[PDB]
Amino acid sequence: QKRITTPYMTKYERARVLGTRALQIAMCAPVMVELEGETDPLLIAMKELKARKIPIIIRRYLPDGSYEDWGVDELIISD
Amino acid sequence: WGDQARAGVSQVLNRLTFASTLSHLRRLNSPIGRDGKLAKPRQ
Amino acid sequence: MIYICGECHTENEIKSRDPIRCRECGYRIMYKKRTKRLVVFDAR
Amino acid sequence: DREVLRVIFPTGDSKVVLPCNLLRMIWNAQKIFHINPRLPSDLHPIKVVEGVKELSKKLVIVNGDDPLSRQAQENATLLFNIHLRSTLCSRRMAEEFRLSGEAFDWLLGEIESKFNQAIAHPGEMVGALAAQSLGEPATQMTLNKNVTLGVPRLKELINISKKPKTPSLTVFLLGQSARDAERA
Amino acid sequence: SLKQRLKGKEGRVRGNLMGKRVDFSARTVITPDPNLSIDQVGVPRSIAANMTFAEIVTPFNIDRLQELVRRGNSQYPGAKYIIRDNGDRIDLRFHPKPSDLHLQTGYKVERHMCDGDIVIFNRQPTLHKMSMMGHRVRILPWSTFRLNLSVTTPYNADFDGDEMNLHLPQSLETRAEIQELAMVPRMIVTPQSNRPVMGIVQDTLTAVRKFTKRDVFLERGEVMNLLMFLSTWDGKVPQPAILKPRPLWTGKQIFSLIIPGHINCIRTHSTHPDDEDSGPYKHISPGDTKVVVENGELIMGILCKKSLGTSAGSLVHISYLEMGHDITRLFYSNIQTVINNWLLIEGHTIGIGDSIADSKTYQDIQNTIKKAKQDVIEVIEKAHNNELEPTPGNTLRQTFENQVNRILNDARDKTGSSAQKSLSEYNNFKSMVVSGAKGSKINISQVIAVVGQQNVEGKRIPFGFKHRTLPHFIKDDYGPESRGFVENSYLAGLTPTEFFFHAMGGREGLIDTAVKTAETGYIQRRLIKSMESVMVKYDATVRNSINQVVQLRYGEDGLAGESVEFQNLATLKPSN
Amino acid sequence: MNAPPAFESFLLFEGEKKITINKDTKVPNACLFTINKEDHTLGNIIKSQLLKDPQVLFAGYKVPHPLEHKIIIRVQTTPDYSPQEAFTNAITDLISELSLLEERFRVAIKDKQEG
Amino acid sequence: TCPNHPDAILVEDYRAGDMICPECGLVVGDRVIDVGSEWRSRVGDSQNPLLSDGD
Amino acid sequence: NGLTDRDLCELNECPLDPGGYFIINGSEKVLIAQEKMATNTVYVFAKKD
Amino acid sequence: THCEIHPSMILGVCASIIPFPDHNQSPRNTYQSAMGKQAMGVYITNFHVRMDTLAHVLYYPQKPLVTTRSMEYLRFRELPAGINSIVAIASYTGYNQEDSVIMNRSAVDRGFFRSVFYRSYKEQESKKGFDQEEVFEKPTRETCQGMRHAIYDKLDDDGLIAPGVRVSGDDVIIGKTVTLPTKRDCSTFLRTSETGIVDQVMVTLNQEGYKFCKIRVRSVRIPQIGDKFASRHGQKGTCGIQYRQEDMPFTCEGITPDIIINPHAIPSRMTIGHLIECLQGKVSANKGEIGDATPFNDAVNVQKISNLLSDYGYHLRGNEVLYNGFTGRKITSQIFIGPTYYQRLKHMVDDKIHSRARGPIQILNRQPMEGRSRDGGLRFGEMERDCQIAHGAAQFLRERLFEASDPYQVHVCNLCGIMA
Amino acid sequence: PYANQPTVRITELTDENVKFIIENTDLAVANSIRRVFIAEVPIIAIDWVQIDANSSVLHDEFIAHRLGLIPLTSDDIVDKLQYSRDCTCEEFCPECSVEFTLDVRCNEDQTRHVTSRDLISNSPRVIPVTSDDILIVKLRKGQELRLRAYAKKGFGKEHAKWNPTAGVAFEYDPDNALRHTVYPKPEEWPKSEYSELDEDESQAPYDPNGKPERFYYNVESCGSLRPETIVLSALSGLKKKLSDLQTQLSHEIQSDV
Amino acid sequence: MIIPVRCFTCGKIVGNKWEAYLGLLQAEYTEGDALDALGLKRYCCRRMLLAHVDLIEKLLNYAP
Amino acid sequence: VSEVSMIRDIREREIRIYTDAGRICRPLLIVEKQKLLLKKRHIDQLKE
RNA sequence: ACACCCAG
Ligand SMILES: [Mg+2]
Ligand SMILES: [Zn+2]
Ligand SMILES: [Zn+2]
Ligand SMILES: [Zn+2]
Ligand SMILES: [Zn+2]
Repeated sequence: QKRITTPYMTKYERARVLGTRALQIAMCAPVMVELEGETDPLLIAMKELKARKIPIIIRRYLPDGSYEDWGVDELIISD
Repeated sequence: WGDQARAGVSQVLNRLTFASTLSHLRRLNSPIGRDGKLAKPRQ
Repeated sequence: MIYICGECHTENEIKSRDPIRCRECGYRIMYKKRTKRLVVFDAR
Repeated sequence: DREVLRVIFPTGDSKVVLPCNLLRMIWNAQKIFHINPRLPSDLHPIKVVEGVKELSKKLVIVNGDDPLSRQAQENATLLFNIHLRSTLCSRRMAEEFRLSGEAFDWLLGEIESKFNQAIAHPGEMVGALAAQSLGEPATQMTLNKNVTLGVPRLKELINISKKPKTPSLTVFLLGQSARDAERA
Repeated sequence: SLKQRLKGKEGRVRGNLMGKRVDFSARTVITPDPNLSIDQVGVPRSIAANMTFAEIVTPFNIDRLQELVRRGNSQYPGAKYIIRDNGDRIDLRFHPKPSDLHLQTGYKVERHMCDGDIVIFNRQPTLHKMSMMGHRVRILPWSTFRLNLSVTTPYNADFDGDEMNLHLPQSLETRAEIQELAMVPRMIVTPQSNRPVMGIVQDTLTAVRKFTKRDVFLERGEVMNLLMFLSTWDGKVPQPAILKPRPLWTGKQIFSLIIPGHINCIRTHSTHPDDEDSGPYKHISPGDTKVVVENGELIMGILCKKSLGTSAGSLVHISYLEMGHDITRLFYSNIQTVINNWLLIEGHTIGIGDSIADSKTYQDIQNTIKKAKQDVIEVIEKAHNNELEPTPGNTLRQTFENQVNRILNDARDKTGSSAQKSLSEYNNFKSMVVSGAKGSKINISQVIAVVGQQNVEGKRIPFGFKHRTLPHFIKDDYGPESRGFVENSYLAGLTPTEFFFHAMGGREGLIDTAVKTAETGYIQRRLIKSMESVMVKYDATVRNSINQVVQLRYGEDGLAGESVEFQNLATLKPSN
Repeated sequence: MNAPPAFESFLLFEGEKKITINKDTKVPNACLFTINKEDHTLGNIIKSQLLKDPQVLFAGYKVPHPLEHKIIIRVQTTPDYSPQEAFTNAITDLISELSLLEERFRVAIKDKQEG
Repeated sequence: TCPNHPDAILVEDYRAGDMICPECGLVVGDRVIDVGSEWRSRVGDSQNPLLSDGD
Repeated sequence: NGLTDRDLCELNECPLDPGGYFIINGSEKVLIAQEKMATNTVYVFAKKD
Repeated sequence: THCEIHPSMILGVCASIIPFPDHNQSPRNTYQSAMGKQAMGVYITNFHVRMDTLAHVLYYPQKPLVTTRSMEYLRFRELPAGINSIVAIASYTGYNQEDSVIMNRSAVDRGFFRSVFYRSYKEQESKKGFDQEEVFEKPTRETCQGMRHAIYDKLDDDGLIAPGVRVSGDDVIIGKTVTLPTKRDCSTFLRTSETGIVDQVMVTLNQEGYKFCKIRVRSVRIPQIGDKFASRHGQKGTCGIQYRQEDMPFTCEGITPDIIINPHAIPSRMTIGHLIECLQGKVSANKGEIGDATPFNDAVNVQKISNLLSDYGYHLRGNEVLYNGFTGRKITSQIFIGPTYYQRLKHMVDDKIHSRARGPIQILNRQPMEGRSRDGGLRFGEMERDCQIAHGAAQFLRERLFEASDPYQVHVCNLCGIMA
Repeated sequence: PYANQPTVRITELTDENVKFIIENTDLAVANSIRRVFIAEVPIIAIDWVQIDANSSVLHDEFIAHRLGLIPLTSDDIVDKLQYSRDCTCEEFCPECSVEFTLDVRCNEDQTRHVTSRDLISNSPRVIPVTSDDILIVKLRKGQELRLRAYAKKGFGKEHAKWNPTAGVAFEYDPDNALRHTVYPKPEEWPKSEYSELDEDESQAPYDPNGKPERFYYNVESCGSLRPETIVLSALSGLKKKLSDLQTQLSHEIQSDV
Repeated sequence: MIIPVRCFTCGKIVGNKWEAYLGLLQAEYTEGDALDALGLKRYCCRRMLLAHVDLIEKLLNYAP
Repeated sequence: VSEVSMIRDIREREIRIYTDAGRICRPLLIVEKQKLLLKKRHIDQLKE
């Protein structure tokens, strides 16, 4: 509640979330979406992002010090 | 040249092409510092 | 270990500790001969 | 709308920079819906007015219901809502563009999607982006009434040199001295 | 001392902390390769076999990484190291038995760089954002890096022995950053001036001017050879523009298949007459110069740098803003592949016959130079005797220099316009100027008619001797020949006095190139280290490092410069 | 250093395959014939012989990279004619053309040398 | 130095910049450090070795 | 000095070699002509500072 | 009072070899005079005796077909640098774009611009020292304690490699043992790549009186992709592609050009003298004498050379009808083709290619070393750190400047902030 | 069954070159025959050079380069020998290669020209074609060049030393009747030697329903195979490549059933 | 250094024609007719003999 | 000696004769009464 | 350290 930041997902949050998810899945994390034969963890993480199933909460830091906890499934995907 | 006065006067001869050897033997070098941004003696 | 003199082009048979010195003409430039193993050169 | 732009633009230079290309995505709506400009349309002019009013409320730059926030929101998207009301007016849509009801609904949705995609993303280092963009076209001018203009002018302008090289004024005449060479 | 270690360019702070030598980097000479995409880069086999990318072993790729380990560091592609879970590293050029070559989950295999790998490709004066762009690795066997021709403009790289660095990301997080932030398709449109920084250059731009002319027609076999290089092709041969006498396709039909989606754009050719926009043939073009693309199909118009180049609102800019980065990437490759392979048939060249003018043009040029010389002699005679009235604002000598320079510049412009008037449509100097690929209208004037007045330090050739430019002239000679005007052209050959004056303007251009670069590089450094910490925060207020508001919204509107275009306000110009 | 051996342009060692047929899903009855270790010498004649066939709709060849040694021939035929049969008929007509051309050349040598 | 085979001498791979033992291929220690000068000066002339070591 | 082309070839020295360079430690060293301001001459300059 | 002997005497040595210098833009003449000092050829006639540390010798140096009258005086006739090349200025398949050269592979296989690269490795033994002894001897793994990853088998018992033995990267050619204060091993090694055959091995007594040695390593540098080629008018470029003779375009009489350059390299530079040389070369090769390209010869203009070329069955403007090498179709435009003098420059792609995964680090900075000579790493300079900030990629910027350059850990107190 | 019927007419047949005309043929077939002349006709050239002693002023692997470019006659041998990579011997055998031995020592004061007559081959009918002669190296008194060389079988794709063709000229439609090339000023361009136009005329009129039909060849050999043997081996070589492609295609069609 | 065995452009044999070319020039022939008598019709072979310098004559003056 | 340069500055009434090393000279022909002093007898002697 | 030199 009381969220004032942009609901859209910026290009920099798309870079870090996909980077963190690809590193996690390569470390034998449970894949959250059914796969049709993908092996490269980047392509798996893209499939997780397009299916809105990435278990990552983005914490955005406002300048005054307060922070807002946004889950990736709650943001509009720019792609 | 002393014994800090001058430096880089004697060079190893650029023995790569006969045109390069002749060009190196007939070379003139100016004493203006290459860190000077002036352009009056370069034109 | 035989060397070719730079002036007279004669063998010298210099050992490991023998100073560089021609036995015939007295010259101090030596060239090693080509090795006995044969190297294949492609014609390309 | 017109009187505000007369204050903002005194020189009449109407070539401005705005995110959504209104004159082109209208042409997109004509071609994707196969709109015939000869036949009369079926688009209600009051539906245009309510559509533009709803679209203007749906594009937010300064978010908040505060009166200070609402004033900043109106001023931030002022020039875009000038262009949106001018291009999507009832007269031009009924005479020149001739968009239909379904084409107008697609156009309003696509403007909102394009404007929200053009918002500056938080976290972007615009300071380093600006000075790269302001120093890259500093390698494409020639150095030195004569006037300092180029790299020496740029070097002087960002140093704030207390003694210039060629200082100058541009004095304008107010009364009859402007129209007469004798009093000038 | 300690201070000398910490200050200046080679010190500890600027030379070892703000910038430092890195691993997993390669450098070699660049060569063109138009058969790649814009996001693809060619990498030599020895470079790819030397430096590795660490891949974490997972059950998804347990079999593939096991095969790469078994190949070893002797058969590309292969592996160089096995980083264990406990931190031990096993080199593969020294261990013959397979006791420790078995891979389990959690291991890291440093496999060689293969196809589809992501790298950062960088040109060494890194001026703007589009100089650290990310490419995809394609292995092509020779010793050079290969770039597509459309990425040469943002790098400012010619292929004359330029050499550029290739940085390879190591962790999977950095590969994803390069893939979603700094790839080639995502950096087509710069935020500097909201125009595509890329475009079509040189041979592809000159031939697409030839390919979209009205008179070009392709046979049946030529079309299906051209369509083989179309990546986004639907697979259906379009209906020919001519059916019954012989099946012929115009060049605009093939480019209509190249243009993606259903975009709309109206541009103008470089040779568009001014009166055509108000004449009777406004929407039908006699010179075929009004470029319009409607519903993704080229209808009329001849394409040039004003429609396919870096200009704002061009056909590439419309393609990026409508379709996306990936489709525009295919748009760049499909233009370059189809046009170049048609250019194998049409051909393009330049020669002496492209510089020769007929006898009427040479007589007209010589008459204008002789009249201009007589005009300058008249001015000097009117200025020697006290008969020249000084213009207000300047002395008599600067008034005389302004009058002489005005006559000589009008002489160059008149002889320039006379030379390009008598250029045929088959002339190849005109063929690469109206397309804007390389050269300009002043270059044709210098080749054919006259080199023109040549200036050093703004003014004309100074009196380096005692009141003489050269010993071959008389004292106090303010005529055109003595003070630097070159009445000859490059084709006719310069006289020895004019050759020496040409070596002066050429030298002065080179001195300006070296001095400006050393100054602008310091201007660039100072301009950005003052504001490198300025960042748009999450409340959309532009703030610096110490959290002080610089702007309440970025650019006073909150919109980034990538997705903004030049438009026209319709309620500012008309009267009440 | 990175110089490939000169014989990699026309040998197939352990691992490659001379010809592969891939069906094209864009249009019905189309095949993408991928031929390895060849060049424009065979790509040009096959494209031209397929073009003379009045019942073949599309026939074109490309080389993806001159530094590689792969050509790609795409053949699209009428729905009552297999593209693989079109390629076989194009090769067979070219062999019968060249064998007759060789026999007619050999006769003309004998006629020229005899007087 | 190698854990499994301490007796074997370590071969140096200056191109790859690490210490490798030649039996099991395990990389021991850390990255090799060049003892030469980094440039191509912040050091002085050496003491003359035949002259006695003074100051 | 003053040697024919045949005598120069017998000395394993190129006849086309122009000379003009010293040989120090086996490296060919050339003296570049340094340029100085001309001496003994009165000069007037225009220092705008 | 005085008269000039000839106006073409105002030029220097390297600027006197330019044919028709007055038809070129002045920056192009300056660029060629820089490159004329870098052209590869027989630099001296006693190169087989001299042992230089760098030495480039071209196989077939030809005198220019279009020469200047000062070339008889600079001895460019006797010791040329470059080969007359059939150059067609055509816009071919796309590999000559942006100042590049499409080069005939079958020409290169026949000796076109192929040159050797002589490199010398001096080394001397230092008998001085109160304890150290430095002796040429073949090293042994049992005694020496300073070896690294290389093969000590190509040496002889003296300590020198024999001539006629191939060498590669990280190879030993000097058996060099120095006694420890038993003996540690430091020796001279071949640089990265630099494969070749040892030409001759030379041992003397140097000026210091010590035993001296010099090995000249000879390698053939066939022209390949990336070799820098320049004409005599500042038209620098790199070899974009190597097509065989059947793939290059051919004249109707069967002449396939050795070099194809961009038509787009001409107009922004206005190297019209390059066009005149390429048209004078056709007249010189057909009529039979070496042409004249004196800088200020008023008796030689374009129209006179054009009229001479029309008497030999060619087009008077130098164009010819080239056929496409792939499909055999006529090229619709008519390509301007003729003999032009080209030079190969020492700037070669095998001397410049450099890569580094992980290597030696500095003694002071613990950062990768400087330059390919010691297997260094490329500098991620201030301008590059700057651009990654504008991209917004923070982890990649952290990976470059912290993880891939010099990662380190320190222990810090919490009361004070001093290293613990 | 849609193969056109080509006819051959030969105008000039000399020892060094052949001129022939091919009619009723596509452009691509005539172009493919032209590039087979350069790259797909096998001959015998020296490829494996082993130098025992070389005291000449020319280094060893420049002598090997000049030896490989020397053309060896293979008018009836190149068909008999198979490729060295497809043979059964471990390195080289007389059934798949020929051996050349060179042994020249200069003892006379005059300059000894090591020409191609000094290449002694064990095979009596594989000799240098000039046996003036092709110069290899000039020897001063006291300089010795002794080497042995092997010659393989290869074609022009691998190297230019295996190229029998020395300047094939391919020309079609010399009157520009098809407007495949467009002259800016047609009156300037000289008429081709095969042109059949009047002196006042300079360019044939446009032919709408025309295709390239008549081709002119000027195949010239540098030695090695004779002019007539080059074309006869080329049309067999292109037929062998097409027969090999047909065998592999029928194999893959049978595989995918 | 020495005359090439093959012409760079077309591949015609010019290695056997250098000695005959010097013999014709010594017998008071112009360079145009000397090249035409040797059978070089194309200008690519003509430039191979015309532009060649014989550096092997100067190389042989030094003792081996 | 021929390398000695003598310069007359008439507008200042100064005569400067320079003899020291470092001066840079080039040869020129001599023209008197609009005629070269290099007659044909010098070229024929130089041609042999 | 210095010279020379490549690219813009
Ligand atoms: Mg460049
Ligand atoms: Zn001796
Ligand atoms: Zn503490
Ligand atoms: Zn065998
Ligand atoms: Zn030739």
